[PDB]
Amino acid sequence: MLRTMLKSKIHRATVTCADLHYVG
Amino acid sequence: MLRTMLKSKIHRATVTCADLHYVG
Amino acid sequence: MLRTMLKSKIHRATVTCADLHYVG
Amino acid sequence: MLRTMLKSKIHRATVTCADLHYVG
Amino acid sequence: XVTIDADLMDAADLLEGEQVTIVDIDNGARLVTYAITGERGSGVIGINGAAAHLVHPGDLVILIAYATMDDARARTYQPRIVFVDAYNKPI
Amino acid sequence: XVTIDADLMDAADLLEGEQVTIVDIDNGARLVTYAITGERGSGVIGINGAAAHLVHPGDLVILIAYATMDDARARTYQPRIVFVDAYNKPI
Amino acid sequence: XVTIDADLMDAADLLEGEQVTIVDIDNGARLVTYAITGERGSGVIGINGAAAHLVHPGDLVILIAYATMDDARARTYQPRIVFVDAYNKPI
Amino acid sequence: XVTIDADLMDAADLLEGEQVTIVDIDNGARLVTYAITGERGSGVIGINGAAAHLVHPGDLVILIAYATMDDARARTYQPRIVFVDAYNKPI
Ligand SMILES: O=C(O)c1cncc(Cl)n1
Ligand SMILES: O=C(O)c1cncc(Cl)n1
Ligand SMILES: O=C(O)c1cncc(Cl)n1
Ligand SMILES: O=C(O)c1cncc(Cl)n1
Repeated sequence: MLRTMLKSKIHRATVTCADLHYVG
Repeated sequence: MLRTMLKSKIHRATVTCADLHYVG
Repeated sequence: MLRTMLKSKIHRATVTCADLHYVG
Repeated sequence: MLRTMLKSKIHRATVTCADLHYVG
Repeated sequence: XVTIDADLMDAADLLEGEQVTIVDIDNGARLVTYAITGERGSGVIGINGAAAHLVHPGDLVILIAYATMDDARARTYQPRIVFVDAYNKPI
Repeated sequence: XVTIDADLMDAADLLEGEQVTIVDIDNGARLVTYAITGERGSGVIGINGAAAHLVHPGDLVILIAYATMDDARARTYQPRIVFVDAYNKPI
Repeated sequence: XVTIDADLMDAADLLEGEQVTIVDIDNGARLVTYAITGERGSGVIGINGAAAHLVHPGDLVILIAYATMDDARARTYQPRIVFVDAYNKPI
Repeated sequence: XVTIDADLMDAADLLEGEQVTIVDIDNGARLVTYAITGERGSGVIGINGAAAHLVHPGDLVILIAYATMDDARARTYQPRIVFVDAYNKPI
């Protein structure tokens, strides 16, 4: 039996940039 | 071959509080 | 490496009933 | 312990058709 | 949840409690729920609990289950596809 | 996230950090979060962070956790189903 | 469902029936579906069924598949990234 | 997708290409994407492509990764929780 568990959390980070047309 | 099956259900509980700005 | 694959599909079923307050 | 990782990416394809009533 | 006629569950190889994705052709709703065994041959497709907000009686739906398997098995595994009439009987 | 009374977590066999699906009977919201252990016997069901936009105090919710298992175990596995009173105490 | 040109499926290492996430750059819709093999070299990206409510002809989309793998393989695995021209041909 | 400062990826034990859930404290959006390694010590949290419709610069977000693990490991596993300042530097 496999359970799905929290592994990683970065808490209350601020989004610094967004790019709709990112290529990569 | 792994299936996803229901493991746990808490049925029709009442939300007691909500905190947008929880830290933890 | 594990892939997620289609296992089962029931195609174009008609919903016959709904119960918002189902107990079970 | 199993991680979910990116395996495949098709980047910035153009949708050529859409069919609500496809059967297959 | 979703109550499914036991005949469709056998035909589709679904177990009671197996995770199921419901997609609604009428309104475009998409949600994840689990299968409950319904009266065999009744043609029941019953939406139970919070899902009833999104998926309604008379809607055409597609019910999907997925499995995780290793690359080798994935290339040979054949999915169970069940077509149904207007009364939710297999064809 | 979701803070759950430790008694309900024991009753439902839920671990701190286990992934949990919350579905809201009042407004039909559906989201995926993880379980945090709440004060035992308090009847606490606490929505923390971004989830508070979708799930509000006094809402009736269903909390669901899933397990991945081999075909053989899936056919025999019995889920833990917990019924609660108006004060979120098990029955 | 999503019908994909067999060339892009080979290029991206996608099997018929593999779970696929579609994200729509035009309207921000996000959904989970499975891959169907389309006519090779046709440049077909076909939205079938309920998904057509959310993803429309002419929309720019990103198609994503994920794999579950042991920690060791996850650190070394190299994903298949396929860039395409305006006609859905690989570069 | 989401471009993350390599220091936060190391701190949170995230690999390039690992599936990540972003939850937005400001507007309540919740979506699934994958991690891209960003310039180390830059404090970059970059939303790339379709996700930019839902999650915006200046929003407070929580980034989550999940693992599938056997019951035995799930009971003992200790998650990596990374708290950050206003400039996305670990504490
Ligand atoms: O109320 C629902 O929609 C429901 C009920 N039980 C389980 C799940 Cl996943 N959803
Ligand atoms: O604030 C939330 O809704 C939240 C908190 N922590 C983890 C997740 Cl997935 N969601
Ligand atoms: O109509 C749809 O969107 C659809 C059809 N078949 C499977 C899935 Cl997941 N979705
Ligand atoms: O534009 C996005 O949201 C996006 C881009 N690349 C991958 C994924 Cl999962 N999402």
